[PDB]
Parts: sequence; structure tokens; C-alpha cells
Amino acid sequence: SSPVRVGLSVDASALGHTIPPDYTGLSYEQAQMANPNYFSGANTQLAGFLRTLGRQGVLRIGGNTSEYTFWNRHAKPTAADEHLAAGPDKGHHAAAREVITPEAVNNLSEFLDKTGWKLIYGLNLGKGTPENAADEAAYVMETIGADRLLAFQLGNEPDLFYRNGIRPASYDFAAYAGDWQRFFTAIRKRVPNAPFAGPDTAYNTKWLVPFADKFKHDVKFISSHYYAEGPPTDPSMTIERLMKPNPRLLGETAGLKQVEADTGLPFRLTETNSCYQGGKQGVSDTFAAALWAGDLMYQQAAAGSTGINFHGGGYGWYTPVAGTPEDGFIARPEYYGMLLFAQAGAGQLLGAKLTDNSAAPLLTAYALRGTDGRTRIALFNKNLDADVEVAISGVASPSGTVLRLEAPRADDTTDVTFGGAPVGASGSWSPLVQEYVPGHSGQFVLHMRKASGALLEFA
Ligand SMILES: O=C(O)[C@H]1CN[C@H](O)[C@@H](O)[C@H]1O
Repeated sequence: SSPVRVGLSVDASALGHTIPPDYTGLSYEQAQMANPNYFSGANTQLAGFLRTLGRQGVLRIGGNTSEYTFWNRHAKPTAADEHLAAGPDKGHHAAAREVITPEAVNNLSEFLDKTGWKLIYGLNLGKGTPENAADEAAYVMETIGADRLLAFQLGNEPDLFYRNGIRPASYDFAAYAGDWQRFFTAIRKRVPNAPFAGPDTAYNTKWLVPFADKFKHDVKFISSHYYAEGPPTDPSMTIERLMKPNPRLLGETAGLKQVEADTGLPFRLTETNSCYQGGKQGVSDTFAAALWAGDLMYQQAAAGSTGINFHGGGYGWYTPVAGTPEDGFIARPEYYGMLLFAQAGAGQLLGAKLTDNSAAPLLTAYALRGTDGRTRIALFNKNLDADVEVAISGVASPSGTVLRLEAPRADDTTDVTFGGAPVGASGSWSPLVQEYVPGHSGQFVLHMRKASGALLEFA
């Protein structure tokens, strides 16, 4: 009904980046490692949610709580630890001290085996010692093994140590570089092959750029963070603003691309979500987050990112997966945007140009030549008030199907489906609605409701 009529032109000759198979990922608080039941081979529910997000992917463990977690080689989990549900750190005050045990690391290894995911593991540079980091790294490497361990990170958001009471106001990149080298040196004595990434901050000029320049021979990739919300001085983030382009993201991405050109280091977005402080109720925990997250995954893949890790845990407002081993796990709305990406699969991005779209400017579209040879198109109609009718040219196929990413309202906290079905227990998901996209004159026409997504697959 009264859609904006737009054109989408796919160009199979306009080659973009190849999405790596381990692009997807999640980030969790290191405090969660206090509970050996969470990242465990026994946590079949959570493992299933990860496998549905990707047969390959990366689990990053870090966050603010990584400055408050203290590995101890003799420790055993307490009764309290065995029930801990560590949600995103809200950033209001110091996290609780937690202990990480051998048992938790042993169980993490088995969780990585059950999921097939690789690991980015934070070490406690904020408050811990080099020697303990070396010992923790040694045990992780011993246990998890080089093939599954992608990187250690030496501190989380070190540019914010002072804001969070971890370093004095004078702490700057030069001070952090000294800490980093002390930790690096200690760890490499115990773990000569230890891989690193950093600086595990948002892009900025005073930390990330000089980090890359100084440590490019010592790290495997650059790790960056991104939250769509800006500083606390901004108007409170809304769904409307979450759907819009974020010029800061665009600039930071360009910055990362220049770092890669200068240093050779690829970049991964190792911690991201919509809003700070564990998210914003009525924004982060809504269907709009699915549109935002799915679109972000493709925007960053098209920009040459190696991958992404959406922060979460517990029942945090922005978590993709919520729950506990005792109570079970569920897919929150954001998960469904990641599910659309998962179902599209890997391949090479292609040119996909929108026209006649000024009245529906928040529609995005990405075309992909899948590794199976089939063309897919992921569309995010992020316009909150405009339906669209998309005239698709540049695809020659006898049959196109669509899987829709839907909820009845953008701010819904539930009622989210993909392919006509919710995700069930343990990540199980099957499409239940089959819809063909009408074809005529070598073109296709796709209707999309306001605030919806679609994944098209062409035979
Ligand atoms: O929700 C947030 O604000 C995020 C910011 N980044 C930190 O590394 C996380 O621990 C968490 O506090």
C-alpha cells in the first residue's frame, strides 16, 4: 500500500570484499568465566544458538570486567560462581572482583569444540600483573590450543581506564604502550607463539593509530569497538536515530582502512552494540536492533572488516542471546538480524545500487555471490514509515525466494520472526513460510513493509 518505488541494480562485475567464514561473532564479559557452567560443553543450549549464527565465528571474552577478573591456577569455582550470570557491564562503578579457574578454561575449550568458534581472550592489564597474565595465557594456550585461540588482548578500552578509575588522569597511549610491552614480554616468555590483537578501543587518533604503528609486528590484527550511541552529551539514542547513517562509524571505518593500508593489519570489530551501559530499554532490546545489527554486519563487511562481535550476556538490553544454564536461553530481537546474515552465508559482495530512493533513504541493500554460486540480496528497510517496492535488475534467474525479517512494530521486544518462524530452543530455526519474488522482463519486484528486512536467494 502506497510504497516508495525504488530501483536496485545488481552488478556482478562490481566486485567487493569476500566475507570470511568466521565473520560473525559475539562478545561477553570476562566475569562470565567465573561460572564454569556457562562456556561449557554441557551448555548445549548456548552452543546451539552460536552454531545457528555461524558454523564458523569468533567468541570474544573481555569487556570492562576483564580488569576485575583474576586467574588463579589453584582456584576452584565457588557455589556463587557456579550460578553467576554476567551481563554486560553497565559502566557506572567498578565491577566485582572475580576469579577464573582452570576448570573454567577447560570447559571453555570444550565449548569452543562444540561450537566450532575461535576465541579472542582478554587478559587483565588494567589491574593484574604481567606474570599472572603470562600464567593465564599459558594455561589458555595449553588448554584451548593455537588453532582455536585467535588472539589475546591486553586490556579492554584502555583509553577509558581513567574514566573508570583503573589508571590516573595522566594515563595516555605512551603509558599504555609501556604496560602493553611489559605484558607482551612476560606472556611471550611463557607462550612464545602467543597471538595478540589490540588496542580493543573505539578508533581514535590518540590510541588506536599509534598502537598500530608501534605494535604492528606484535599483533595479528587491529581490534576496534563501536557503539551507535555517541557521548552522554548527545540526545538519548532513539530507534529513529539508530536507523540512520552514523557519520562517525563511516569515519572510523575509513580510519581503520588507512591503518590497514599503512601497517598491513586487518581489523575486526571485537565489541559492538547499539547503546552503552548494557543497552537502552526500548531501543537495544527491540526489533529495530535486528535491522541495525544485520545492516551493520553487511556495511562493515563491505568496508573490509574481518568480522564482528556483538556484546552481550546475561539479560542485557542489547544481548543477542539471553539466559542462563539453569533457566535456559532465548534469542532476543538482535539475534534475528545476525540470523539473516548467517542464512545468507559467505561469498563475495557485489555492487548493488539504489535509485529513486530519496523518499525511502534508510533502505539498504547488499548483493552477494554466495560460495555456492547463488546470488543473494540482503535488504534492510530501516525506514520507519515508508514501505518500499524494489525493482531489482541485474539478476538473471528462473526463481527467487524471500525470507522476511519481521515484527509488527519497530519497538517490539518480541514477536520477531525470520522466514515466518521464531528461533526455538537451543538456536533451532527452520523457515516456515515460502514466498517467491515475482519475476518479469529479467527483473524482480519485491515489496517490503516499513521497518522490515528480507533475504533473497536466486536459483
Ligand atoms: O555496554 C557498554 O557500555 C560496554 C562498553 N564497553 C565495555 O567494554 C563493556 O564492558 C560494556 O561496558
